Amino acid sequence: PNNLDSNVSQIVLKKFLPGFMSDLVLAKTVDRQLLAGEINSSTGDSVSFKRPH
Amino acid sequence: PNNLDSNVSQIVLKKFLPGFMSDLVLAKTVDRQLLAGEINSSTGDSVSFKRPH
Repeated sequence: PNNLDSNVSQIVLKKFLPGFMSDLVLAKTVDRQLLAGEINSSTGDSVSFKRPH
Repeated sequence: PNNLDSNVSQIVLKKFLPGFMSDLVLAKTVDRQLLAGEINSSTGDSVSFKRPH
């Protein structure tokens, strides 16, 4: 008839479980290089590229 | 006929023109040294000088 429950604490470990996460195909497969750093504070709202002849 | 104007962009150079300006002659000539440093935290918001007898 030993009652030891007050000798110990109730721990919550410092660890997290994995979440649900979307796949992100479209972001990783469209071209990201052309548009990088091209809109800035000299440019204004938008910006344009040249169609080939 | 050629049409070239989507090749180029409408640029605003980084430079400013001159503005107009105005002269400050009253400030220079009124009395300066007599009221200098006189209104401070020990004084509250006003101070006084003596009329002659």
